[PDB]
Amino acid sequence: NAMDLQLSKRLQKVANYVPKGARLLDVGSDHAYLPIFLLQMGYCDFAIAGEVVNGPYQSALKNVSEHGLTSKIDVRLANGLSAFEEADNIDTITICGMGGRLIADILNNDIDKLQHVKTLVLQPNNREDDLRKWLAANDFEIVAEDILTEKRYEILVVKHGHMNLTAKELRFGPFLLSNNTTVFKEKWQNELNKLTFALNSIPNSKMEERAILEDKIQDIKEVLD
Ligand SMILES: [Zn+2]
Repeated sequence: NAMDLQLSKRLQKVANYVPKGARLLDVGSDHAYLPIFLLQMGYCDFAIAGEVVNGPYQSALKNVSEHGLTSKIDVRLANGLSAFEEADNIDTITICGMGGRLIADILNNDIDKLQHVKTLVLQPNNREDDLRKWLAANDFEIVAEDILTEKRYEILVVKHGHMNLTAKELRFGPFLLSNNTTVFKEKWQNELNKLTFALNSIPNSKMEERAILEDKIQDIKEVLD
């Protein structure tokens, strides 16, 4: 079908983790692409594209309409998780293309609303460790992770569950550590390089800034060794 869309790798790898038949909220949906993909293929039952300001809201609305999916995809202008209600019967939430602190904040601000959500697929752009820390502290459990190239992007798949993570697992990812893929090694090899430039750029007097860097460097050296 000519209106079928092909997702970016990043968004495709998120879509691959959305359960069949899901009723999905995509928070700050990227032009509603991901909900359109999932609905046009019949892989989900229903979706909401949640947008925070008028431009993106209008974009998603137009796209859903053009793709002939207005009956199956709601587009809403609402702050974070306010984009859904009990009556919507959402079981899955995706949040992509934002920093890990921001994702954790959106989740924390509306934590009560997650009570009936079964699965989250989260694609942080950075500060992944801060998102992992928030998940661990709030009775969420990571059940799968992926790292992909396109930049490298991490995807975390989450369900309710009590999880304890080590500092290493928080920083590197319990599943990313275990899978230990080439992409993973390349990401951390690159961080090592940057941190090594950073540490040599800072004066010896700045003991605290240097210590922070030394701590990161050693962690990485351990993982890579
Ligand atoms: Zn607990």
